[PDB]
Amino acid sequence: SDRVAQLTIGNSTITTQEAANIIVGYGEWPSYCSDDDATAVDKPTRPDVSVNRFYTLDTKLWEKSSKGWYWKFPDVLTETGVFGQNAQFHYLYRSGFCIHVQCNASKFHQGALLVAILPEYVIGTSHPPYKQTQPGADGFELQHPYVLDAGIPISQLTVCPHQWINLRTNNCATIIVPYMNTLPFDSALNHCNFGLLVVPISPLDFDQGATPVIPITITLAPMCSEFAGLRQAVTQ
Amino acid sequence: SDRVAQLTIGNSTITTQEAANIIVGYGEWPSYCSDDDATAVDKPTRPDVSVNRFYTLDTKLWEKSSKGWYWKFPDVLTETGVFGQNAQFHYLYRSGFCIHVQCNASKFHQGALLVAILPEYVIGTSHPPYKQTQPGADGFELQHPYVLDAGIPISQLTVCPHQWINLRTNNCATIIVPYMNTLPFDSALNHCNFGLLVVPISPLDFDQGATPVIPITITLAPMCSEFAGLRQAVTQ
Amino acid sequence: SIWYQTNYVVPIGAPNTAYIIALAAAQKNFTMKLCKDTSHILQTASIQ
Amino acid sequence: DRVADVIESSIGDSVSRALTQALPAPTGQNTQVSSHRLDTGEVPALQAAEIGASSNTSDESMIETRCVLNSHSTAETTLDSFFSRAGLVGEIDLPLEGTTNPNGYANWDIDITGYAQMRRKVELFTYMRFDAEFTFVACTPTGQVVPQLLQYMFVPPGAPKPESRESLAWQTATNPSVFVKLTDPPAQVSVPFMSPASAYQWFYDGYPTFGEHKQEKDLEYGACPNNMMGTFSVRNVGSSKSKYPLVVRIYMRMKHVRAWIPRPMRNQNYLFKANPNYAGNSIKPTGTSRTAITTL
Amino acid sequence: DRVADVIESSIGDSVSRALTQALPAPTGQNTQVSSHRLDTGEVPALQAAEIGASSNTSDESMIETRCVLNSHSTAETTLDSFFSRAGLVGEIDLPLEGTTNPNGYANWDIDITGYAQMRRKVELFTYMRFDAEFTFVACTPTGQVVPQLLQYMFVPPGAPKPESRESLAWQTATNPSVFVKLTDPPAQVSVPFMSPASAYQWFYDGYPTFGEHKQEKDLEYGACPNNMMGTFSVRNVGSSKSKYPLVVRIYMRMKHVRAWIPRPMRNQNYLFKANPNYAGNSIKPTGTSRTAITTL
Amino acid sequence: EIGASSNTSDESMIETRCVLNSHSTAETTLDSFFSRAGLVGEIDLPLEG
Amino acid sequence: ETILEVNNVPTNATSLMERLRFPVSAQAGKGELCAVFRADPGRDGPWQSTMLGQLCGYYTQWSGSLEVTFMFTGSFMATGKMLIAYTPPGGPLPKDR
Ligand SMILES: CCCCCCCCCCCC(=O)O
Ligand SMILES: CCCCCCCCCCCC(=O)O
Ligand SMILES: [Ca+2]
Ligand SMILES: [Ca+2]
Ligand SMILES: [Ca+2]
Ligand SMILES: [Ca+2]
Ligand SMILES: [Ca+2]
Repeated sequence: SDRVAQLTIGNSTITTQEAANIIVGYGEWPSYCSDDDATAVDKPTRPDVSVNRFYTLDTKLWEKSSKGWYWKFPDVLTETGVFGQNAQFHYLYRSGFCIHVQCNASKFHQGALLVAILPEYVIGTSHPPYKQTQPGADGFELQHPYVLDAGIPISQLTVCPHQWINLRTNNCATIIVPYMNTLPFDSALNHCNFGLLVVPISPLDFDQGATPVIPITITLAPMCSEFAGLRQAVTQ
Repeated sequence: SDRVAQLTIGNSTITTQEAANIIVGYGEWPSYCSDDDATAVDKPTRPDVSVNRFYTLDTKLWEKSSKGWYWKFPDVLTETGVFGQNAQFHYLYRSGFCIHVQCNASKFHQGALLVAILPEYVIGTSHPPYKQTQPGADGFELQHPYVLDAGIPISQLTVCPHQWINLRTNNCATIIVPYMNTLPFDSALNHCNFGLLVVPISPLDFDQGATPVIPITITLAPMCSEFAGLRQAVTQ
Repeated sequence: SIWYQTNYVVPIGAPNTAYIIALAAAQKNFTMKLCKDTSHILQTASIQ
Repeated sequence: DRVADVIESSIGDSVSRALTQALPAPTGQNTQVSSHRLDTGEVPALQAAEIGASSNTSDESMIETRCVLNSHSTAETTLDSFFSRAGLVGEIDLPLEGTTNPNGYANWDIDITGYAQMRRKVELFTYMRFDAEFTFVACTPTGQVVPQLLQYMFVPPGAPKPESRESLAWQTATNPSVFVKLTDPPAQVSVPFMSPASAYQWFYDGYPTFGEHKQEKDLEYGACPNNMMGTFSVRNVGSSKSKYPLVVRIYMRMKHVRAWIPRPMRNQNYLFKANPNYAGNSIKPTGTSRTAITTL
Repeated sequence: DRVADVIESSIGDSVSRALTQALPAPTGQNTQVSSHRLDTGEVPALQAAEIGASSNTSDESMIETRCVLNSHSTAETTLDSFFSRAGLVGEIDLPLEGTTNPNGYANWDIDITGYAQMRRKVELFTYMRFDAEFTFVACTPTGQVVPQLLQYMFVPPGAPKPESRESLAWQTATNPSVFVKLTDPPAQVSVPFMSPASAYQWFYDGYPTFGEHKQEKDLEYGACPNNMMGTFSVRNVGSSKSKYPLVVRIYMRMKHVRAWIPRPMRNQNYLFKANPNYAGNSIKPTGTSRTAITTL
Repeated sequence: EIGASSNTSDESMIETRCVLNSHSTAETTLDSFFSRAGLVGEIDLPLEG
Repeated sequence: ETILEVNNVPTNATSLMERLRFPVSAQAGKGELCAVFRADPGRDGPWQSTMLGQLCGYYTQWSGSLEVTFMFTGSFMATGKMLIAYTPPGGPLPKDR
């Protein structure tokens, strides 16, 4: 009664039979803004179910050579579903997320995927492009996973909301994160509160013959969505 | 203290200095759906301020020969603002409206405009096109105003939520209408609960010299907006 | 931004063009913090 | 714990404001005595229909009236007291010779917009909920009462519709059928309000398909499936020929009526069924015309 | 009156769930006596980091431990007890000859990402709120103490920045300025947490412009205006030449510290200021390397 | 035209929310403003001139 | 409230007084744009004239809503209706009413 689990938000439901439990970012659930932490004088919009639902976006293929990938939440979801609209129509944004990275295989396969969250995920390279800093859907790929393309050791990434997908045990990870920023609200069109990294620490291996197509899908869901500063529709 | 007035919804505010008061459609304010009148088993979305706000769309030019125009509410607003999105993303729709048709002039001008609401506004002609039945923005024009292009006498239209804009007295009309349909919800993409008609009963006249540009603008605002059946985005 | 909802209607015998004046101020919930020298004006020549 | 905004927000009021209450009214209002009145500030007569309200001026404030006790009842001006009257709405023809209805059977579509008289009244409102009572008058094109036997069968939308004078569908194991002789009095039938919609819709300003609405498909604009009650079938109970030229006329009466939104009366001549299309090439005035507004 | 859905909906909870409470911890945990244990169902050692939790296994359940009273205090491993230590973060050069700072004045941009030592520590967290105390060590390139007078003036973002050794901006009628001789001890200054943001941001994953973000504008990615404290100006109080080669070094200490999100330490050598750019052509291991994982 | 600053408040203009202004107005006071050293005089006692 | 110089284009020194006023003629089309300006007080924009604006120059940061009243000076017979909008940060200058 610890491996099986179900997630129900909006009009979406997720299932699992090899889950390794749920982790709550820094032990805190997504809460709305207090009437003292906010400065935006105007009742925001809490569409709820229409935006606070599960969205299955991108999928990648794990290989015996894959380096790793990453995404930028605030931006990623935009342009898709009712959520994207509010993010583009409104100026101020606020919300927490429920991430579910699923990746199954057979009992004859082996591999270990580290799935962690990194707040204010800045990258280096002498300045990365917009297609690298905000690769919304379909994300981007790591070139130097050892330094997370930022100059920091990945061996010390577990110091953040993380979880592992060791094929020999579980087949999916689940994280819950509350809004994070030195401000009550902030436009997600140009600022990403954090990013998701998926890196194979244990190279996916398996004897020839077993289906080599090992996909890794990403499914997330907004929580306690609040938008303010209603204006014209914007894209970036 | 009866001519001056102010309407405040969402982040919009309307003003007037020659209003003739406000009329409430069939003496009833826009209310949400009861938990017994609804059959749609799923908590709808009440975005409120984000959609329940004032929208100034089309404008027309009144002339000494103008016949009249008309619009189809459910459809009209779609494709514009946050409202349009919910209408296109969701299947079921529900809402009441606050209409404000403004048209000013000088004390030396003369004219009388009848502004009424007509539920389930069907038209004839042996079958009108989609560009005539649902002329959303910029509406459509009446060819035979005497029969309202439906075969019914306009002399008997006052039997519905109406109001007059007699330039010699007022310069704007205001109507409030609750959801109207033999059902709790209904997709506004293909069905219009009603329509707005603006016909000059007293031909606009004025001696030469006075600014002949007499515009008539339309401004409406949704009320108690509720959407259900969240799905893929649709247009028609 | 400012737009014409309708039109500047005028009778026969009145100015065909008028003017408007804008007055600005802050609301009660207004508050300033910190401080510095003004950059809105700078003296070119020294006081005589 | 509460953002206050959530506490205040009235969002979720299933209760309508109303602001207008229905009161008893058996007898028309009774007039009361009224003396002269000469004063400033009081302008009963002066109104401003520019607001959209029917002048509330009363006789008394206009002329020195007397007292009258209105005994005149308003019971005949009610919904039931009005609509609840039998009327022609259907008419089927099962002749011996012709191209219309050979074979001996006939499938009539359930729609009443085929006859003026009735259609005029009903199209006064936008919505209407109610039960009805149908009567069937079967007879030959002359008025001849013939000793023939028939079978009226109701075919709900989605049920097998008879294809021949002897189609299997006439076994009517589930559907409701009625067998009567033309010698026996007309058929008496009670029909309940059957419709997915809470009330029948006279005017449907939209499309039932939800597709592209191409021009060739403008044949759907106005068609509401909530008014589609299926069809009505009738035939002679036999394997051979009818032997007689028959004509059935369907009459309807409404019981337990509930009308809602009221709209303007009909101004032009009806052309199509379930289509507000009018005679555009030749439109006539709502009423009679005169020679001068200053002459009778 | 209520749709029930509105009554249930918890939407609007400004209160965070928490589920984790901070407790007192002056002395490290004290170990307790532990005897042997041999049983099934109890697997203290067996864990599954695949969940994302640090093994909660305690010494006792692993080996027959004794009892120990940990008196070891954890007061020096606190935020203030750590960050609250003066360190080099700034350095200005006002030489007599050269192209760097002629004229006798110098406008330094307020940023501490210019020096390793300090930058390493601070970049451990994502956010940080606090006050600071700055000390100013002025001296010549040799260590020579000169009888020169200077004027340090703070120039907030939006305030007139001095353009010359005698610019009007030095009247400092509003701005805060400090006059000191190189003979007097260093300058002692206390600075409050000044920022529109509730806490300074070390990493800004976004753009401050909100425009097109063209390639030539990728110079903004990471730039957060909430860390822009304006500039710092310094010059000799005179109309003529300084007469001396000077070099000011700015040291900072933090008071009342409040750190939040923690991130991995720095792995590579810093290259630019306010830029996590690293030596991509030559990356080095986090630590020392060996010859074999089976040999020391 | 009367000579008074519009007393219209945010609430009567748009559907506002609730906010607790903690922003202090102690630095916008007289002393907190003027009480700052500044150049007002300057004398010159040169050898030559 | 102090006079806001929106129409700050003229600088003739003979036409510096019209910087305070504002033009509003009898257009003809639907949806004309009459004026546009920055919403920042302490900015070098039109808010330079306003007392509030000049004060800000002495402070680095601020907070609060802002009121701006518009008074029509035209003839009494002059009638009209106009839409004054405010596009929150992030929203580019609108091109349509
Ligand atoms: C069983 C008797 C039920 C009577 C319902 C008649 C409704 C006919 C209305 C037709 C209107 C239309 O099809 O658009
Ligand atoms: C008055 C002393 C205030 C100290 C604040 C220093 C903040 C510097 C951070 C620079 C980071 C950046 O610019 O992106
Ligand atoms: Ca993809
Ligand atoms: Ca993007
Ligand atoms: Ca138009
Ligand atoms: Ca349309
Ligand atoms: Ca004139």
